[PDB]
Amino acid sequence: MREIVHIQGGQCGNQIGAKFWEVISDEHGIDPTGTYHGDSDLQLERINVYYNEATGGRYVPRAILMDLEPGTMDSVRAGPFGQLFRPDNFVFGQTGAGNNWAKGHYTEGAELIDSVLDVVRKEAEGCDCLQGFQITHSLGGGTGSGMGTLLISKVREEYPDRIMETFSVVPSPKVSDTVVEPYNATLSVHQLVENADECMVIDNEALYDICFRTLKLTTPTYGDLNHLVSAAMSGVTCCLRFPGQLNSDLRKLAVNLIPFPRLHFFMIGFAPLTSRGSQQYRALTVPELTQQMFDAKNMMCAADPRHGRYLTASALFRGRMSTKEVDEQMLNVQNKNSSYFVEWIPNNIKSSICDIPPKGLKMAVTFVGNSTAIQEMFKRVAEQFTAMFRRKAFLHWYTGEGMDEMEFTEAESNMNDLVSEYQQYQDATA
Amino acid sequence: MREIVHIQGGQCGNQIGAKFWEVISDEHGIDPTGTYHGDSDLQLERINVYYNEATGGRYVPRAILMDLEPGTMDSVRAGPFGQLFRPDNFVFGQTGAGNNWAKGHYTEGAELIDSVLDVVRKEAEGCDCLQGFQITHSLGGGTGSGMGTLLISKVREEYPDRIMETFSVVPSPKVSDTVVEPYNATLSVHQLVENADECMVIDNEALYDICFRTLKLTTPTYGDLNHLVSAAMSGVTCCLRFPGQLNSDLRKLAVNLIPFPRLHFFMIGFAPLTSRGSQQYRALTVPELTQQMFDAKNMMCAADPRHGRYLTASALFRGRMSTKEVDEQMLNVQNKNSSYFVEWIPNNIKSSICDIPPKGLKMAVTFVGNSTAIQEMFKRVAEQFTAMFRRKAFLHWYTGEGMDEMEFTEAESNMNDLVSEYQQYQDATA
Amino acid sequence: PKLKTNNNVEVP
Amino acid sequence: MREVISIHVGQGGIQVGNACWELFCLEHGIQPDGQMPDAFNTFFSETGAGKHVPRAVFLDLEPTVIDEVRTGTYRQLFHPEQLISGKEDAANNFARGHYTIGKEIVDLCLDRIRKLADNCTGLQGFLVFNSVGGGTGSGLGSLLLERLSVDYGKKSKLGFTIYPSPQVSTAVVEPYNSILSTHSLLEHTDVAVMLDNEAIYDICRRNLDIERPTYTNLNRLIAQVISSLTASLRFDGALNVDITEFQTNLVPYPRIHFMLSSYAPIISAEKAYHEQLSVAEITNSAFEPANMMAKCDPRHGKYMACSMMYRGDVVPKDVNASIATIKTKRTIQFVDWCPTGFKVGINYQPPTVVPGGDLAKVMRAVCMISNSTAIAEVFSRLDHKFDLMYAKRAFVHWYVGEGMEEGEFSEAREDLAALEKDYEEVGIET
Amino acid sequence: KDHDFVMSRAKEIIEQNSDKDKQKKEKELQLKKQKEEEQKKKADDMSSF
Ligand SMILES: Nc1nc2c(ncn2[C@@H]2O[C@H](COP(=O)(O)OP(=O)(O)OP(=O)(O)O)[C@@H](O)[C@H]2O)c(=O)[nH]1
Ligand SMILES: Nc1nc2c(ncn2[C@@H]2O[C@H](COP(=O)(O)OP(=O)(O)O)[C@@H](O)[C@H]2O)c(=O)[nH]1
Ligand SMILES: Nc1nc2c(ncn2[C@@H]2O[C@H](COP(=O)(O)OP(=O)(O)O)[C@@H](O)[C@H]2O)c(=O)[nH]1
Ligand SMILES: [Mg+2]
Repeated sequence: MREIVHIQGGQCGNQIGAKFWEVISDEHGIDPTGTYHGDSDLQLERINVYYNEATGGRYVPRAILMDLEPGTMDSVRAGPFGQLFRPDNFVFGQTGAGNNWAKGHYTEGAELIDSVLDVVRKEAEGCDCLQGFQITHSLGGGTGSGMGTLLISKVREEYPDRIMETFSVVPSPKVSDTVVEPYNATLSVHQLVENADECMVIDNEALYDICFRTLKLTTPTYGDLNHLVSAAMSGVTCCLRFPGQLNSDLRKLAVNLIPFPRLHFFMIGFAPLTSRGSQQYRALTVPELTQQMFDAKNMMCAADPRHGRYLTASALFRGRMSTKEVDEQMLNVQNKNSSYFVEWIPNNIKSSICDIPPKGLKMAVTFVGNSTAIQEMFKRVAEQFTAMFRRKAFLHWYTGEGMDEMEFTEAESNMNDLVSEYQQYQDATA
Repeated sequence: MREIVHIQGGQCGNQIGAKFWEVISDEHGIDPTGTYHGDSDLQLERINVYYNEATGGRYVPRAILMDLEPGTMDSVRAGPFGQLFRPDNFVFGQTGAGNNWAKGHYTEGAELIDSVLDVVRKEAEGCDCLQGFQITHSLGGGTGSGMGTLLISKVREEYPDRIMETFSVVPSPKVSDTVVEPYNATLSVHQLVENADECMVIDNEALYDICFRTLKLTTPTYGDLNHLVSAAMSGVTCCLRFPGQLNSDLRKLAVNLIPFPRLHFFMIGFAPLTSRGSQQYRALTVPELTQQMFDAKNMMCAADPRHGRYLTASALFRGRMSTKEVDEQMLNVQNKNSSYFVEWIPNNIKSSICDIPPKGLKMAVTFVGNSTAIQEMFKRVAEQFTAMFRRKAFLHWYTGEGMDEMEFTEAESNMNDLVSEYQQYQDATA
Repeated sequence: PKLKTNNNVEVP
Repeated sequence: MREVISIHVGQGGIQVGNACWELFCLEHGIQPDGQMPDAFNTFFSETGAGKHVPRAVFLDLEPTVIDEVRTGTYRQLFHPEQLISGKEDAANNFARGHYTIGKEIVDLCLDRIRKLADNCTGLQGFLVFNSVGGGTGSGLGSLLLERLSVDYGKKSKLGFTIYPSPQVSTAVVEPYNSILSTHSLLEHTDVAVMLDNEAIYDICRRNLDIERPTYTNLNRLIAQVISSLTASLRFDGALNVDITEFQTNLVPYPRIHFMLSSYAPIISAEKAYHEQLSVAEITNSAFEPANMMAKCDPRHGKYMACSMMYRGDVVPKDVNASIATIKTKRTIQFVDWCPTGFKVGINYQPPTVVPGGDLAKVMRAVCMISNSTAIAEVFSRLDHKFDLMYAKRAFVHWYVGEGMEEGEFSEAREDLAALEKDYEEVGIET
Repeated sequence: KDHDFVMSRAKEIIEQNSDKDKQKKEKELQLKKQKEEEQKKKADDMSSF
């Protein structure tokens, strides 16, 4: 019951899913052949959340994979746990977008999306009670940031009451791999605010910083960043698949973390994270988890959370632990940092406890906090956008496929209005 | 009791029968030597439906094979299960028709048909209680589309109360193998509506599409198309040869699927169909069967069923299953698609259950639906006919054998009237 | 569903 | 011939119901299977031969807790179809569980209530348990109370609500639904008992010497209080008290029925037997402000009436000799218009111990239910918390979009202001 | 302070571009669209008729 379907688009989203599904399968004891080989009874009670049942007793994820080029899905199939995905759900084009947002949203993405919407509708109509959808995509690419966001609007138009999740990677100015990143980032943020019920920003720069400083491993690769993102993704829905002292589905988090409908851009972090050589030194206790959870360097975004004030915060503890300690520590982390918490909403931290810890760990915490410090990312994105747009650089590529500069002006104005009205509440006082 | 005889004409019909009889013999455990070697008692109880009994304990089909050239029947005899056919039933001419409808219906087909009608009369007068006849022929050929349709009228004139089936392959404009296809298609459709109690259209283009997309086999051949058509043919009369929860002979389907006597052109489809590599992934359940049964690509015709509204529908489930699930799923497939079902006739889906599944499969479904979307085939056939006829192209071949243009004009007018009055009920409202 | 306008008025 | 029905709604309600139902089964000698290996009739019913069925119903929209109940050791005890469960959680939204999803479930609960009530012949009243700071709990409790108040009328209903702590909180939006639920049960419930978690945490820490308590330890103390309250109905005693004999002794006026409880002694077996546990010292400990079961200071207000229950081998003369000492003390002062304010009950059955629990076995215990003027502080602080966020209309869109009107928040505020004015008006001397 | 000035100015700039574009585009678009629609309808109806 109350299950969700997985939809991913683009190369970055496909690579994120290729590790997210591996993590989920390892958590539920599903072999790469789709056969259950788990140890505990609880591993099968709520498997309908992510997995479907077919004849022969094997399980198949309800994931939908889409891209405008076939290479990435032809590569993910040969990887581990690549056989679980149903071949029918693979939809792809023969041309690609070339990191051009217009091509992936107006000319090419519009004709292809009917086939993927057909299978999306097939998956949603069938399921017992829908909880919602979760979306993984990147804002630094053309086909992803175009087709995914248009699909968001199409899904929202047909299921207005369901919940919608988006895990979005925004292009940081530090590690830049594409010159046309500001254009399709700014165009995508315009559409994303209007339809997504929840959005979670993730930055490659913050992932590299975490890998270099906390884990202290010499050579980070995309596999480590994907593993961290996958652990963070799994931590959110853990209590929906396992029993606990205070169950809290996604809708309950939506109620408690979004004060106003347009303020739904969160930054997350996962604890504990320790190096291989120091994993024996540390002792896992609730104070040790909560001190690392609110650490500024532990956030999955380069945004500095002590440059603003938290509107609200959430924590999803895992493992068996006493609730009194959790509540007193949450109170203590809020009394010692009163300057960084907005004062006109008292008791702005939500807590939840799940009795099933991750495989290999005795305690774990997932942190989701809505803070005013996120304005800095939109500020720098808009700064680069307006630095590049004033000369009409690279504009002809977009304008040759039916798009105009008016949609750029409206997007810039709406993004600046969002930036302004997000900080409006930072200076608000009672 | 209530048995039927088999009559086939032309090369296409002979090739269809050469696989239909193989499928029937394999279902009833009859060796290619006519000796029973089956396992179950039920395999022999109702064998009188299709097979006759002769001395020595062997069985012989009551099939009649006719063609205007001897090559195809001289070739089908050397194939597997070719010895079952009685040599006396083979009737053929020495000239052929050359894909000319006039030659196969006026000059050559008229003189030969007396001999085949003699054996047809011998077969029908003898049998215990006649149920009816089933006819397999192609509308793209001359001798078939002429002699078969004239034989339809001759049989109808002598047995007005019996039921008549016709499985007709109409020439699609996509895969065209004969230039004079529109003429003998249009001439044949004129006569076919007046006499056939049931008609089932089959298209080679739809068979290729199914083989390429659902089964995903690399190199389709006529053997695969024949096998699919044979499975669909066998599925219709299964409950007449085996016990079941709700037996339903052909006459019961005739009552429930034909609202008005001139609307008897159905399109069919068979489920399940899965690729070799995915036959282990899937689990056979009633929802899985019914979702594939109403799939648009699964129809044996290129006609798109979501371009019109179903007047009525029928399903013939096979295997042992609960009736409550079947009824609730039929209700669900009709509540979620109310836009594609005509509203002035409520509860327009018929269901039947047979406890004997096909050999090798645990569940199977045969779908027969009367829909308004079939108008598109007659529209394109008439379009090609009127494009070719306005210049009197290839007309001299037909007019040199006693035929005139008046019979072409009447045929075109009657076909257009059929097209119009078939869609008349699509816009009808209560 | 109702939309909140910038003046806190809920309009259907 | 005396019966009572207990209603459990929400996660906290179900988790405290489990806690009370181990204790009752243990106290009446009934095994977890429901089989005994005439006092049971108050809580149970005889099935004719063998097992006993509790007179309780479990409600929740989120299925996890009920599924945990239906698989534990107590799966055989409860009737299978009185554990009403939903599919979608209210997610801390009060408007959801009062207007959207609770209405479709409330009819089944009312049918179950009728089916349980027709069995009872001497129905004393109803008990209800619900954690106030949640969507489904508060909303469904409000709706059930409103339906019962008109279906049955004058039957007495008792509410063991758990209000949020002064500063410790798990959610961020719980003041809104707490205020709304207080509005709803102010005019609909005959008795409401305060149960916030912080006071009980302090009790456990100070007396039980547990530094890491969980919810089970809290629920066991609540279960002991319930057992002490209802002991007089099912055991012989020198001075009996019935449920209907409360509004005549503790409720001076129809509006004022919120009171706070205390229990004594609370002590572990490691140091319990070193001291004599006389009646005087336990009745002194029960009146200590630090042993209040709700985090309120009785020194800040007057007393109105005290109803306090004893059980064990206590003698009435020792009780009178201790009531005199309390009347003597200068730190405890009663209201002017109440010369005597004590109602005393004495029972013979000593409290029962649960194996593996915290409390030890003792021969004397005291449970007090005291109505005092100091309770207005919790209302004032909840009102202050509510006003801070209602000034900017935060989180209101999550409630307006679930069918609730804009003005519904204001009238709850007006009723709280009226209640606070009434509490001030009553406490002034003449 | 300059950030704010630029954002306001950019917003203004957006408005300026939009205004010029909008007026020219609107006039041209309306005339052309009307003509095209009429012609297609026109010829198709006559031949069909
Ligand atoms: N004393 C006590 N309080 C609890 C317990 N569990 C939850 N609570 C309280 O209940 C409040 C929230 O309501 P819950 O009972 O957890 O959830 P709910 O009532 O089912 O409402 P939903 O969130 O919609 O499911 C929290 O603030 C807790 O203080 C418990 O086991 N014991
Ligand atoms: N975490 C992670 N990020 C990736 C990976 N591959 C690419 N990216 C990011 O994705 C961005 C490029 O996106 P792109 O591949 O063009 O998306 P597309 O246009 O939808 O295919 C780069 O800035 C990378 O930082 C990966 O394997 N893991
Ligand atoms: N399914 C199937 N169709 C066939 C086969 N052979 C021919 N056809 C179809 O029959 C049509 C030609 O019919 P034709 O042989 O001229 O019929 P005839 O004039 O009665 O002999 C072609 O368009 C083919 O698509 C076969 O073996 N299987
Ligand atoms: Mg709950």
